[PDB]
Amino acid sequence: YYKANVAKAGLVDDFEKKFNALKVPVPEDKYTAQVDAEEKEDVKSCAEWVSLS
Amino acid sequence: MPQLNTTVWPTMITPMLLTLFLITQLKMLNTNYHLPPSPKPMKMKNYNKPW
Repeated sequence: YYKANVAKAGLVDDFEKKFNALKVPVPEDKYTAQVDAEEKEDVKSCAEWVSLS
Repeated sequence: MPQLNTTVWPTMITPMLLTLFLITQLKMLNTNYHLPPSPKPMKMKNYNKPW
């Protein structure tokens, strides 16, 4: 619908080329590792208290 | 009155002092009333979980 219905000089074609090879930024976690560390610390404290109990 | 014959007065005084000040008191000391067996079902020095 944009090859056979756009009578302009390659603008659709260069748009499709620029889009086929776009690197859209995938966001990184940067927050799950520290809550995993916090879960480890909390499990440590809880097991200590449970041995006391 | 035989109560006025002061010759037998020690015989009546010496055992009394043993009976009133030693023997009856040693038998009252062995008469003890322990405090009631009141059992507190509310005694728990607890604390919130580790958080």
